[PDB]
Amino acid sequence: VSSVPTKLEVVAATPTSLLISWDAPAVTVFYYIITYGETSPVQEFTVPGSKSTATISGLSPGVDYTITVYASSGHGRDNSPISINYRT
Amino acid sequence: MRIILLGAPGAGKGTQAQFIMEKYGIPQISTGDMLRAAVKSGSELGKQAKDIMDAGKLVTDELVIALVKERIAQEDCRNGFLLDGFPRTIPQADAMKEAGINVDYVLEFDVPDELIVDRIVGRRVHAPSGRVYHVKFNPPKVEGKDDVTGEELTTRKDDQEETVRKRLVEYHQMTAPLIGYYSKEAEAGNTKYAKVDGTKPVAEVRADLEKILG
Ligand SMILES: Nc1ncnc2c1ncn2[C@@H]1O[C@H](COP(=O)(O)OP(=O)(O)OP(=O)(O)OP(=O)(O)OP(=O)(O)OC[C@H]2O[C@@H](n3cnc4c(N)ncnc43)[C@H](O)[C@@H]2O)[C@@H](O)[C@H]1O
Ligand SMILES: [Mg+2]
Repeated sequence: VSSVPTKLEVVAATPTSLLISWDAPAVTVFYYIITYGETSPVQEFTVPGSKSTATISGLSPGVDYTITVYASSGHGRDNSPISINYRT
Repeated sequence: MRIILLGAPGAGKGTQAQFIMEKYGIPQISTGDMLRAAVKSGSELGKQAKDIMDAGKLVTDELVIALVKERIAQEDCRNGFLLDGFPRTIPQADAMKEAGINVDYVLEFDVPDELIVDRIVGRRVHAPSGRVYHVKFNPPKVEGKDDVTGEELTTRKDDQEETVRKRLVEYHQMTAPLIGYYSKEAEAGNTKYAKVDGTKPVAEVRADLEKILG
């Protein structure tokens, strides 16, 4: 569907940090909202709508995390996201 | 059409304001320009504001709110307007919400502090209008002269690296909380929010904003 990113993957990692990448959705993205937490409070940050990568740090090694990417059409979490699970 | 530009001082808001003005037919409302006019007036409060600006600090909330409310009540602001550098604190944003001043877009410029300090080195201005150039990244058509009047360009004396960094410290303490403020408004449906990568060249930031807007 046109507003949901695809092919979210971890593309580089250290024991405590990683870089995620995705294929942008078809719509014009106003900004992205990225959330992550142990698969504990969920952390959230943003990147510009022109990006398709993001860095996450402060992770505990050997722990399973759920990482979620929303493409916003301008009204916060207004489109459905894509998520991935990853053990550091 | 009503738009707020948000971002660190020197991220490029005034530069992009000109294109938005030229294409939607709305006036730019720069609280910095309004305060510079107050300084050039020569009142005691203008003097007080100049001393605060020279130290890289923010002028009091209630003063700037009053100046903006007067400015947006004028006839040229009927069809809408572009706020550039206002609001600048949470109390300034709350004053707008309490007065019923809604906006259509809040546009956040993402630029790192050390790149800003680098860029201001080459800034040049046409003082009477406040128009802004850069000797490398956005040069005037013929060197040192404003493009549509031909008068000379100048450099602000408040652009010492030292004052630039003091404005940036003020920004992260006082103004950056507005990102979370308007992100919450956008999630409530009260405006649209967008975040643009302002590290690109001038023409590409413009192209990204054209994609967002309409
Ligand atoms: N609401 C408020 N409440 C309380 N106090 C208030 C207030 N509002 C104002 N004040 C007071 O007034 C003072 C001044 O306020 P204000 O006049 O708003 O100045 P400022 O805060 O220092 O912000 P700037 O005008 O320097 O930056 P800009 O983002 O517009 O970037 P620009 O387009 O010029 O670009 C910068 C340079 O980089 C160049 N450039 C632009 N874009 C690019 C690009 N994409 N790539 C390379 N170079 C670029 C430009 O050509 C230029 O040379 C404040 O410090 C405060 O004391
Ligand atoms: Mg400006």
